[PDB]
Amino acid sequence: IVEGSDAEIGMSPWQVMLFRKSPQELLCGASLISDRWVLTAAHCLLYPPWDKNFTENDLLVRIGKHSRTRYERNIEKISMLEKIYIHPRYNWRENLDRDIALMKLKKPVAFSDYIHPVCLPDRETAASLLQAGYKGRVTGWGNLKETWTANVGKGQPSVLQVVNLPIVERPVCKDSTRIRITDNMFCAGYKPDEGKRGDACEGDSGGPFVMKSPFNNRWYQMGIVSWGEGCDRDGKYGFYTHVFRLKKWIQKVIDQFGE
Amino acid sequence: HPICEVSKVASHLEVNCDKRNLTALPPDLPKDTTILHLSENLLYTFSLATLMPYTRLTQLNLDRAELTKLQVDGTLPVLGTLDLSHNQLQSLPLLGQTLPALTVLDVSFNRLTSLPLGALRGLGELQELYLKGNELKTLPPGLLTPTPKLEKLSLANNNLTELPAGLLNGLENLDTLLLQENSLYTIPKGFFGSHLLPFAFLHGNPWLCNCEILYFRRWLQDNAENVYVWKQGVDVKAMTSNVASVQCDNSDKFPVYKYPGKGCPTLGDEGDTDLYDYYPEEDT
Amino acid sequence: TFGSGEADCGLRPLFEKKSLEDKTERELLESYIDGR
Ligand SMILES: *[C@@H]1O[C@H](CO)[C@@H](O[C@@H]2O[C@H](CO)[C@@H](O[C@H]3O[C@H](CO[C@H]4O[C@H](CO)[C@@H](O)[C@H](O)[C@@H]4O)[C@@H](O)[C@H](O[C@H]4O[C@H](CO)[C@@H](O)[C@H](O)[C@@H]4O)[C@@H]3O)[C@H](O)[C@H]2NC(C)=O)[C@H](O)[C@H]1NC(C)=O
Ligand SMILES: *[C@@H]1O[C@H](CO)[C@@H](O)[C@H](O)[C@H]1NC(C)=O
Ligand SMILES: [Cl-]
Repeated sequence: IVEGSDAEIGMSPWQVMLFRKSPQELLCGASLISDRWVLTAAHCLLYPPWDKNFTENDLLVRIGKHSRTRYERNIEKISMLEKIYIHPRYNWRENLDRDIALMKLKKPVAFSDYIHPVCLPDRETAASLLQAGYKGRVTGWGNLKETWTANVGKGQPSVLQVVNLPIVERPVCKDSTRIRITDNMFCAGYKPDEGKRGDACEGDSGGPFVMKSPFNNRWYQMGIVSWGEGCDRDGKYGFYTHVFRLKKWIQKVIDQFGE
Repeated sequence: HPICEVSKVASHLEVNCDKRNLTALPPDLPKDTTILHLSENLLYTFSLATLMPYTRLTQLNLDRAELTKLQVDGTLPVLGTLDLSHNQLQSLPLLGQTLPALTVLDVSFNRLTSLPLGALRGLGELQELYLKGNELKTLPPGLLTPTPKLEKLSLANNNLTELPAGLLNGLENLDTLLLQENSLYTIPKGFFGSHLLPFAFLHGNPWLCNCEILYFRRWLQDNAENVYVWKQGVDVKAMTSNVASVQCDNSDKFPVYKYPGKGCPTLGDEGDTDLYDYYPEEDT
Repeated sequence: TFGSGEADCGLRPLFEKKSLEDKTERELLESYIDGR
């Protein structure tokens, strides 16, 4: 997360850390949608162009964390993966269309002050909250700057980061990039003439873009950090997997087997 | 009261009978005592049933009282902590059916040389087991099966030569493993399994670095940041990791996390990573 | 049919459940009003 701030404790109880077993490293963000289901970005697991292909046995999931590297005693919970489900039509070849994957925990996890699931939007909620100008929230332990090129400042945070960003109208999203956009994604971030800054960055994928419903006071996950070009660059916007549009595939795997 | 000190607050009673040359529990103490300190006495023999009353007792300290025989009789359904360290026990007491709500057991620095068959049977709530400073040579298979909730295991300063390949099976919450200052030369196949171990102490052992020290070889590699050197208490072993503390043959300059298996079978299975370069940069 | 967690989803133990608001959730709510 670039130009965001340290999150308050328990501010994003659904935040999930995808951890690689060997070597040990944080590879992506994710979100808890139930006591046994985790949602993330497909390319965090499978991205053939970089020879990336992670299996259930290669990862662990860390839930309830705040610090990026410190083990958090009786606060975080570490779970194993029973099964990984990547959208069958995930397009890794050109634009990461349908950048989504579900992860089934081996055992259900107990909730606490630090561990609680986020809601998935319904028809009315989606149609109501997804409007240009409306602000959502993105969280993550990803890079604080572009790290592939010399730059001042630390690369990653010691604590979970948060930033609030405005949803952007499709035409503006489309003409800001040469990459082909689909209805299965949306972009957010401040325009060149708004002043404020902020964006997701490498390491933040899988992380959730959430919005609070003024109606029932619940938090819903509208997006999944998917991609961008550079981080927080003027005239550029971060792109997110449109969760609601993939709702049917999500329900189908979630309710597929008994339990 | 006339013998020990008594205090209350939060509603819990805490009696302190330390260093009072006692050979048995003093004359009737508060029936609502929660904490009982019987340290440094002369309890060569002690009967648990003698505490049967005081049904609100949760913490019992019988350390440094040269106990060689603990009579496990009655029950203490609310006893959570039990310190039996620095005594003369030669056989581990079977506290299963007697102490069901026990979560912390310390039988450190005694005279144990081996552990019973169903040693921990019935202690499903156990979170911390301390057996440091004894003379165990081998641990029995399934020792921690009855304690799936274990978070800490201390087996330091014993006479262990080899660990049961499946010792850590289960243990979904194990975060601390102390095996320093033993007689270990190698680590079984998948001893550490898939679980993440935040704090491990493996120094002070004569690791024989050959071809079957490779599993442990890579594990150390992956867990380089989770290996620490025990110093003492209050230090909080969360200060500066130190994987190099694990040396071949306990031979200083021969860290195990830097031992090329030269002419060892399968050129790609144990320690076959370290493929790419990384350049991390976090802050305070 | 059963997921185990919803119906309670989106309500944070340290915030909504304690009638406490975080430091910037107000920024989100204010964006729901026509900014002209
Ligand atoms: C991402 O990486 C994964 C592993 O990191 C890939 O999965 C692995 O694929 C290989 C094939 O290249 C699998 O090979 C072995 O299994 C197949 C059978 O496959 C099916 O059954 C397996 C269980 O037995 C499952 O694990 C598979 O998913 C699948 O359902 C066997 O046919 C192979 O046998 C061959 O080799 C043996 C000697 O080793 C010979 O004796 C045989 O005659 C034959 O030649 C293998 O035993 C491997 O099991 C599989 N592992 C996993 C975890 O799935 C995955 O494909 C990749 N994904 C992408 C998109 O690239
Ligand atoms: C265990 O090791 C100690 C320390 O060297 C030694 O004195 C003792 O004899 C050993 N115990 C046994 C049973 O061999
Ligand atoms: Cl990345």
